[PDB]
Amino acid sequence: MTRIIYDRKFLMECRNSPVTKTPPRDLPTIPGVTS
Amino acid sequence: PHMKHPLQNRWALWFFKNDKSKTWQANLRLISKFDTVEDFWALYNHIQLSSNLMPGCDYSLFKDGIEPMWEDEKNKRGGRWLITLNKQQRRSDLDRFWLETLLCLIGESFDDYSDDVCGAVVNVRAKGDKIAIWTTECENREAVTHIGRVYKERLGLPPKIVIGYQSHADTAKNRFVV
Repeated sequence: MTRIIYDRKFLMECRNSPVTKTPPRDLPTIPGVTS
Repeated sequence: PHMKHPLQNRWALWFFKNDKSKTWQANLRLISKFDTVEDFWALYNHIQLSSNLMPGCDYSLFKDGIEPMWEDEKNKRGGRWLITLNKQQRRSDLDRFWLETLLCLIGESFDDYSDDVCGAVVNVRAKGDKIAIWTTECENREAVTHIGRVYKERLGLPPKIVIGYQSHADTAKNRFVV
């Protein structure tokens, strides 16, 4: 019910989850951006 | 029962190439939308670093529903906190400054004033690079000032490195300075 706030520490910690290693399914193919 | 951590807002990441031989619409491309922390990283981990973008290109992150243009209803009366960078800073500072900017946005790091945030833009250019946080109302001194102070703090800028807020109307001088 309250505003969702994340500090830097928590956000960096979440990066260690294996799901972050999977590309977005509908990730466009663009040279020099996603290549 | 959340498996992924939801964000306060849904966000859209855009790419833009300043090709003046094409239309604005043709130059703009939606990379993806996301609404969780884990989906943000999945996106960030599989796109080019800003430091490796070709000159004349932009990345921008805006709240869903806000077009990445100052003509948008949410941007028309607004302004930006501007961070200017030398081209020589591109491989040392640009990426860490851009990422920290992204984390300030999706993390809602400006308390209640985070609602005034529309998005952020990074410009990669031959003359020099730019990062900016766009807000919705340049007249909201209290909101704008708080955002500027926290932003400077989060970038780790020393006090003597002063940053300015410019209304989009003027950009097309500084209203505020921190």
